[PDB]
Amino acid sequence: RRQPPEEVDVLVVGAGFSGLYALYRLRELGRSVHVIETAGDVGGVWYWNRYPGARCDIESIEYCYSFSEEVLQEWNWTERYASQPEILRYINFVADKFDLRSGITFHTTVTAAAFDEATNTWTVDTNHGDRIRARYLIMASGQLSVPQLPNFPGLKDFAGNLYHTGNWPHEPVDFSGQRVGVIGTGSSGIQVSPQIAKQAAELFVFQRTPHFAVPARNAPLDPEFLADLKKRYAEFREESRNTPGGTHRYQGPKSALEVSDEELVETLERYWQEGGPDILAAYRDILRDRDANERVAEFIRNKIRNTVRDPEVAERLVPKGYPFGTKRLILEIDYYEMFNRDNVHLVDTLSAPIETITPRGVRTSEREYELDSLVLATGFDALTGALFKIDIRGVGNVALKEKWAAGPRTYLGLSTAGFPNLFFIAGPGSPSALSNMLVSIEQHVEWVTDHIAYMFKNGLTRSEAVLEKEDEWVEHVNEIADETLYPMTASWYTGANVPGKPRVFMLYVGGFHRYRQICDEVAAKGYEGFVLT
Ligand SMILES: Cc1cc2nc3c(=O)[nH]c(=O)nc-3n(C[C@H](O)[C@H](O)[C@H](O)COP(=O)(O)OP(=O)(O)OC[C@H]3O[C@@H](n4cnc5c(N)ncnc54)[C@H](O)[C@@H]3O)c2cc1C
Ligand SMILES: NC(=O)c1ccc[n+]([C@@H]2O[C@H](COP(=O)([O-])OP(=O)(O)OC[C@H]3O[C@@H](n4cnc5c(N)ncnc54)[C@H](OP(=O)(O)O)[C@@H]3O)[C@@H](O)[C@H]2O)c1
Repeated sequence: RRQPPEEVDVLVVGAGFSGLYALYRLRELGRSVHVIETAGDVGGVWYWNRYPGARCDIESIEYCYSFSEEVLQEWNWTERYASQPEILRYINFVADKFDLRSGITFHTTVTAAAFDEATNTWTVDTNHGDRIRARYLIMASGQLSVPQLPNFPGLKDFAGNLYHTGNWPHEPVDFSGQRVGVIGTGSSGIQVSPQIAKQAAELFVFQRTPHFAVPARNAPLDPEFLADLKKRYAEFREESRNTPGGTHRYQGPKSALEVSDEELVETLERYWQEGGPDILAAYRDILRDRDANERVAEFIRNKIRNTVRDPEVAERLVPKGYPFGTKRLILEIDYYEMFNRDNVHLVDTLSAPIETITPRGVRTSEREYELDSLVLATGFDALTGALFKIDIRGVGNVALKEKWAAGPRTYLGLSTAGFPNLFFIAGPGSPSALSNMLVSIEQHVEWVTDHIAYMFKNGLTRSEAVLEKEDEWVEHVNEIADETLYPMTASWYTGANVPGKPRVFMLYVGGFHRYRQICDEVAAKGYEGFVLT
């Protein structure tokens, strides 16, 4: 274990994409910097989510770092969408290439942090009894990083084996000959389920609200195409940075309302055969207008009905009650096809709610299911869950957990008034998961670490967001969300999946590009909306 230093210019919490880049860039900027991370090695989500089928939904060529020309030229992606093992190899490659581990303490969880107004510094404690004095504190602790259990009793009475996809065993788990249940059909359950169906004697899929999924159509990556792309890589990334969604997705200029049914069908059919998430921007108003949205959703529901032979089973898979795209769009690989197998069962817990877990399985309001193993694909305590596990204290002993009890309050998502010198990477109040996260994450890490270099350059030692600019930012974030269909639906974006958590859409929806312009204008004017001393 790397004993962490007693004093540092910048402390970083988290060694996933965000944390490693912050460590890297801070080093280049001549600052002392060190990382604390709970896990035994680097990766973040790609270290933790080792469940079979784990795979990215953003193209390998887009979902990657661009800060290093060498890494761009040297690394060879192999598939349209990178599997978890492949991305963890990439992360390991990058960590090795810049000697990053020497600046990280592993197996160590930060527990508390308190700002000292006398010294303009943070003092940060860990579960190993370490205390670290840092002038700046960068929370790179994730968006989807605290596993959430589902809300029913009897979990600790189950006699069989119990798993969560976000805390998956390090060695392959063997489901051979078993009766297996999976609870949850978001992207984790959609990915892990077809893999388990290949080992288990019987698989029970416990669905509540159906999520919309479209075919991935993964494929080998052409090494022609790659070597070619490599010739203009820095240029291609810059094209992805100047978009709402951080990828080469085509921005459809028309309205899903202006077009005829025939042109609607033909256009959606070509996104469907191509595969991938780009259908989300097929028409400009899919996320803005309920009647627009509904023509798309209805096309997708019919595609779903047509994938499964038994029509009672197919109708059970059709998403109902919320607009298309307002929960995260999922990419599926042999998920729908799966339900055509003899040994796979769709359990509709909308009609038959789960009452309790029992020693032998799952009780709904209609019957009991006997199981040997149970897999929880029940998601995460998103965006705030990880910060809330740490006792973070601002000016006048204000707890972050209390100040944000009605939902997260930030200027630009980057900082919160009352908490000087503290930064969140790609979290609430910013574009975050509504963009290619590597483009969200690089922008934030660049902006924060520039900011810090600006502070040190100019002999300043305290950076704090102006409370009024915060409040105006929060209202702004809420106002632009309320022009979309996003706040209409219960998802983890809204916090609706953690019992008692306030239901407020937590993300900036105006697009990465515009958000980035705003941050650039701010930093240009000497960090307008911050007070520096
Ligand atoms: C399974 C999965 C697949 C994903 N696929 C996509 C994809 O399709 N497209 C996309 O753009 N992004 C996707 N993401 C979202 C993902 O959050 C981002 O892509 C990116 O990986 C986040 O990187 P990060 O470093 O900011 O956070 P993380 O990868 O979550 O890393 C945070 C790290 O901090 C650690 N940590 C938290 N609290 C503490 C503490 N108190 N003390 C010490 N350490 C702590 C955690 O152990 C974790 O290792 C996916 C998320 C998941 C869960
Ligand atoms: N390739 C990828 O892109 C990929 C893969 C995995 C994860 N991720 C990222 O992580 C986010 C979370 O993915 P996720 O699938 O882990 O979590 P999720 O999207 O939060 O879905 C959790 C699932 O479990 C269900 N659930 C929760 N509580 C339940 C209960 N008490 N009873 C029955 N069912 C219950 C939810 O049902 P309801 O919807 O009815 O609440 C939903 O089906 C994704 O949206 C994406 O951002 C990405």
